Amino acid sequence: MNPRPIEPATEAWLWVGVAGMALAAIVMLAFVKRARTPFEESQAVSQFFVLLIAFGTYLAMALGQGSLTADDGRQVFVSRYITWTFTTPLLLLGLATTALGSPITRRKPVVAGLIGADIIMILTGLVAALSPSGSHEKWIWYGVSSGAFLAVYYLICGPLLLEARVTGADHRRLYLRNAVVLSVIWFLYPVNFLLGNEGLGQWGGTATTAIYTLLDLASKAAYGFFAITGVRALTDRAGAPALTLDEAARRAG
Amino acid sequence: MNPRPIEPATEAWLWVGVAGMALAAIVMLAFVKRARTPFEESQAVSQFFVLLIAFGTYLAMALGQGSLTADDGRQVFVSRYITWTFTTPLLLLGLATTALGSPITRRKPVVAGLIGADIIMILTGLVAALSPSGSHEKWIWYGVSSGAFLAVYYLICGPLLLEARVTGADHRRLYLRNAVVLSVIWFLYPVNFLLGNEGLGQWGGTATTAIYTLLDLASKAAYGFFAITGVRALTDRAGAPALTLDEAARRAGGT
Amino acid sequence: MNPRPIEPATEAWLWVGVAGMALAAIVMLAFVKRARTPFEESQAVSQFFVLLIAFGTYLAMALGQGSLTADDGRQVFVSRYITWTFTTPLLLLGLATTALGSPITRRKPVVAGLIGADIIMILTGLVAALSPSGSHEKWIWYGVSSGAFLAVYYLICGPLLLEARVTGADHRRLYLRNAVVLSVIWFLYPVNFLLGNEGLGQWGGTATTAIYTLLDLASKAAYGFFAITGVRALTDRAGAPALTLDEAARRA
Ligand SMILES: *C/C=C(C)/C=C/C=C(C)/C=C/C1=C(C)CCCC1(C)C
Ligand SMILES: *C/C=C(C)/C=C/C=C(C)/C=C/C1=C(C)CCCC1(C)C
Ligand SMILES: *C/C=C(C)/C=C/C=C(C)/C=C/C1=C(C)CCCC1(C)C
Ligand SMILES: CCCCCCCC/C=C/CCCCCCCC(=O)O
Ligand SMILES: CCCCCCCC/C=C\CCCCCCCC(=O)O
Ligand SMILES: CCCCCCCC/C=C\CCCCCCCC(=O)O
Ligand SMILES: CCCCCCCC/C=C\CCCCCCCC(=O)O
Ligand SMILES: CCCCCCCC/C=C\CCCCCCCC(=O)O
Ligand SMILES: CCCCCCCC/C=C\CCCCCCCC(=O)O
Ligand SMILES: CCCCCCCC/C=C\CCCCCCCC(=O)O
Ligand SMILES: CCCCCCCC/C=C\CCCCCCCC(=O)O
Ligand SMILES: CCCCCCCC/C=C\CCCCCCCC(=O)O
Ligand SMILES: CCCCCCCC/C=C\CCCCCCCC(=O)O
Ligand SMILES: CCCCCCCC/C=C\CCCCCCCC(=O)O
Ligand SMILES: CCCCCCCC/C=C\CCCCCCCC(=O)O
Ligand SMILES: CCCCCCCC/C=C\CCCCCCCC(=O)O
Ligand SMILES: CCCCCCCC/C=C\CCCCCCCC(=O)O
Ligand SMILES: CCCCCCCC/C=C\CCCCCCCC(=O)O
Ligand SMILES: CCCCCCCC/C=C\CCCCCCCC(=O)O
Ligand SMILES: CCCCCCCC/C=C\CCCCCCCC(=O)O
Ligand SMILES: CCCCCCCC/C=C\CCCCCCCC(=O)O
Ligand SMILES: CCCCCCCC/C=C\CCCCCCCC(=O)O
Ligand SMILES: CCCCCCCC/C=C\CCCCCCCC(=O)O
Ligand SMILES: [Cl-]
Ligand SMILES: [Cl-]
Ligand SMILES: [Cl-]
Repeated sequence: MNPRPIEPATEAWLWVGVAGMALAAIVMLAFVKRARTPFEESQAVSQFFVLLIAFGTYLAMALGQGSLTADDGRQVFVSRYITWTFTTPLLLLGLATTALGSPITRRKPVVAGLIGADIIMILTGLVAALSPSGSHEKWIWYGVSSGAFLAVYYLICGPLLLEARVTGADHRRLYLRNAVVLSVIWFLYPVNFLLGNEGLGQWGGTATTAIYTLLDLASKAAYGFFAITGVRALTDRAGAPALTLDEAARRAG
Repeated sequence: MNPRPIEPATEAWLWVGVAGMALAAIVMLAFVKRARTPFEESQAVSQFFVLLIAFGTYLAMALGQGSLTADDGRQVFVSRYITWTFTTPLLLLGLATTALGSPITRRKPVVAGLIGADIIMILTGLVAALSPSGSHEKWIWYGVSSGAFLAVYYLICGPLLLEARVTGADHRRLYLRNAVVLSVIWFLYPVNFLLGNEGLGQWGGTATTAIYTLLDLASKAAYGFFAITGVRALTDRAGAPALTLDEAARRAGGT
Repeated sequence: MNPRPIEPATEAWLWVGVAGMALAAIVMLAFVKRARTPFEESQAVSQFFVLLIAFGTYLAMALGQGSLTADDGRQVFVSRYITWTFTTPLLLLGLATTALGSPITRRKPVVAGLIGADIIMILTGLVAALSPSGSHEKWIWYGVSSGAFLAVYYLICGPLLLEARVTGADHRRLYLRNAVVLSVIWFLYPVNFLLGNEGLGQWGGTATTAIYTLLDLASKAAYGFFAITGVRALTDRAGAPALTLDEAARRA
């Protein structure tokens, strides 16, 4: 995997993604080390691996090792799609865990369907990104990926929201708070695809890479601390032990 | 991923897989929304993602984006094997939860071993499909894949069947009714590989693709609706609630 | 996937890995059949699939169908990295199952992070192996992979060890027993990477493939029977039933 040449402006935006995800992961690891309940531990570990994998994929892209040449000649950062397949289910799992508790006590096949529809969304998106410009198959997969996105929206706004009301009041508030912010940020992703050089090409590759970088920092770092502070607040309102799970394990032995 | 040329008769068989898997997945999604028990919901979304993933892989193949050329020169539809790795464990998951209930509360290692033996089968079958024609590497991996196939057969007819009767008489009948149909349909897959153009070459790639298409429609759409109506009759027999899972969550969430 | 020829001395070491992983997997399947408790059955089939997948990857490498030509010109056995991504989490699953029991009823995200950090380690190690020799990118991913290794060592020596003490004295004794032997053997893998032909190049591709074979044989076959013997001894001290789980299912 010899490093590939990148435009200076594009590589600069990728290094902003590296430094952003690295710092956010370090702070998010603190929420892991200080988790007090299984719900707080699951949410913390999920968010941390979102940032940690995102740091790796931006390091791969910045080092010129996360892109290849499509058949039409464009440069597609496939590493971004590869890790999106793993980070975006962890984000959605956080929503489903908020709505159904940790460990998941009910409606597990709707959680698996959430992850499944999301993984399909990314994978069919990669195919649309690798399809040649101006081709019908490029937008057939775009509409296929958008249909998976619509089903993720439906599960978040329909079944999973119905179960949030069943779980509890504070779980319903946190879920609605986190599901709304996530849904607004994620909506801009197909907009960048449609207008970036992975689609209609209204703006070039550097702008496309920059917007994806800012969206990734928003959906992972900014939203992650937005969500992990709501988890911590819910765990405070729920009256959690003033003890980490590790400290509770040390005293139980 | 620019579309690669495909023989017209082969492309025609791929589209009948697209139309069949697309209509089957839409109908199966109704079984998901109508689910009333955890067992009914687990079985429903499993079959739905079986049909849904099969739709996309036949779409990819029909669009000329689901195959590559092996080093020996043949055209291999690798997309089929790629999604087979995910749709065939979901089918067997349905058998596992029919024998052990949903959620699976015991014998999880035998379910993971079932899924694992199945993934090894498809993955090693891909290597045999990409190995050269008339080589020994092809039939070693064909032999390895057949070994994992026998492991699947043993787990279905052995420990899982022994566990089905422990769950109950209704779960035993459903399991034995669906496992027999599934096992008869799945046996024809290695026969097609053996005689198709990714094996000995009794028939060409068009006939091979056609047989795989029909076998996929049978094992996924035909068997899927055969199976999922069995799990609905089981819930009806056991007195299932008059409310779906969503409607039950709406009652317990409304005020 | 047409086979690419290998050095006969290298292919010889690969075929001894096929023979070793096959022989261990057949015996380990006998432990699967004899499983008496859900804990004993979880460890058995986990260790079995470790040997089985290792048999297939050495078969793929021995047949000349599991290597790659990196951009810099070297030959990398990517099949080994591909299956490492699956077998190494199963090994740590055994330790995690030893510490928390089967099924895992608590601290599930610490097992997922254990698996997650181990996967990142093998994947970033593969990227390090494919990166050109004598380049900064290779050793950037080597350090990144080494950091994921230290996370694995931290979780094993940290929260999992504390949780093994909570599960019971027999599980804590078995956990420390298998965790120390696993940790010592795994430490030798980055040593072979650093000094082998996918690193500094102290020795060529033949010695690197031979050491990985010996290391895989030791960490999977030798350790696997060392671990599964402690698993059966643990359930033996627990007075485990003389019935297998399948025999219990037939009677019930
Ligand atoms: C951290 C990464 C995140 C939150 C990624 C989000 C990606 C999406 C919501 C996907 C968007 C796409 C479509 C719905 C259509 C095709 C193009 C994609 C993949 C950008
Ligand atoms: C929907 C797809 C299904 C049910 C796939 C079934 C595939 C098999 C049962 C596998 C067959 C193979 C062998 C047992 C040996 C090697 C060739 C294969 C992969 C066709
Ligand atoms: C059966 C296979 C086993 C136990 C593999 C273990 C592999 C490791 C502990 C990984 C070692 C690596 C590093 C820590 C840094 C980069 C090079 C690696 C991948 C060999
Ligand atoms: C270049 C040297 C620095 C290394 C770069 C980053 C290395 C990646 C390290 C892995 C972090 C994994 C932490 C997982 C612990 C989870 C805690 C838990 O689950 O309770
Ligand atoms: C420290 C945590 C690291 C997390 C995992 C790292 C994620 C990136 C991993 C490697 C992605 C490589 C993608 C390259 C695909 C082929 C394109 C090419 O290089 O030619
Ligand atoms: C290449 C396409 C990849 C798609 C990945 C799909 C991920 C799995 C899809 C959904 C599985 C849903 C099955 C429900 C599991 C219920 C668990 C149970 O109770 O048994
Ligand atoms: C050219 C445009 C083609 C349009 C194709 C439409 C794509 C539909 C995508 C699949 C949605 C599947 C997800 C359904 C939710 C699962 C239900 C559940 O888990 O409970
Ligand atoms: C946007 C959500 C609905 C999904 C619809 C899928 C495709 C239509 C959306 C954008 C495509 C833009 C117009 C391009 C059509 C083909 C013209 C071309 O080949 O360049
Ligand atoms: C042109 C591409 C876009 C076309 C619109 C596609 C619409 C598909 C949207 C998803 C439907 C999801 C319904 C799933 C029902 C789940 C049942 C449940 O478990 O509650
Ligand atoms: C949410 C998006 C808001 C609007 C953002 C618009 C961005 C426009 C930026 C400049 C357009 C041209 C981009 C220059 C990149 C050239 C690189 C290339 O073409 O390969
Ligand atoms: C609430 C969600 C917020 C999402 C933030 C990301 C959306 C807006 C992103 C920035 C728009 C402008 C992009 C920068 C263009 C200049 C890049 C360049 O061409 O050099
Ligand atoms: C580091 C770059 C950040 C880019 C913008 C981040 C996008 C916004 C992310 C979420 C922050 C929350 C925004 C406002 C919360 C409103 C609360 C509510 O919805 O009730
Ligand atoms: C089971 C439902 C089946 C649905 C009907 C499927 C119809 C398939 C028909 C042929 C597909 C097109 C074949 C490609 C030929 C293109 C050559 C040309 O147009 O010149
Ligand atoms: C959203 C509804 C449809 C679901 C689609 C998701 C299922 C799988 C999608 C397509 C898989 C494509 C894999 C083919 C890549 C082969 C590589 C190649 O030929 O170059
Ligand atoms: C007909 C040729 C046979 C070749 C034999 C060699 C191939 C072996 C293939 C995989 C064996 C899979 C074993 C899986 C059973 C697991 C046991 C369990 O989970 O309880
Ligand atoms: C205990 C093992 C039971 C299984 C027995 C079947 C194993 C078959 C072994 C492989 C035969 C491969 C033949 C390759 C011939 C190579 C000769 C050459 O060209 O150099
Ligand atoms: C080669 C096989 C092609 C398969 C495609 C045709 C689809 C199969 C049609 C329906 C199968 C229904 C199976 C069980 C019927 C249940 C109806 C009922 O309960 O009354
Ligand atoms: C051509 C591929 C699509 C095939 C569609 C097959 C349609 C099968 C529809 C369901 C018929 C069964 C009615 C629902 C279950 C009733 C049986 C029962 O509850 O006991
Ligand atoms: C160096 C070439 C070796 C050739 C193969 C050697 C085979 C014998 C090796 C040891 C296997 C021991 C298996 C233990 C049998 C357990 C039987 C029991 O008590 O249930
Ligand atoms: C019983 C067997 C179980 C193990 C199955 C897995 C065996 C190994 C799987 C595939 C290894 C493929 C290695 C990559 C091939 C590179 C050749 C190339 O395409 O250039
Ligand atoms: C090349 C990939 C081959 C397939 C990889 C997947 C194989 C996994 C096999 C199953 C081992 C799992 C053992 C069951 C442990 C669960 C019970 C527990 O966690 O306590
Ligand atoms: C290509 C990058 C590969 C990344 C490896 C896989 C990453 C897995 C990371 C950890 C999984 C998230 C842990 C969350 C625990 C949830 C369990 C629960 O429901 O309580
Ligand atoms: C120069 C220093 C290099 C350091 C490399 C990276 C070190 C990583 C070490 C392990 C990090 C583990 C973090 C886990 C947090 C606590 C987990 C818990 O017990 O809940
Ligand atoms: Cl990512
Ligand atoms: Cl499929
Ligand atoms: Cl391995």
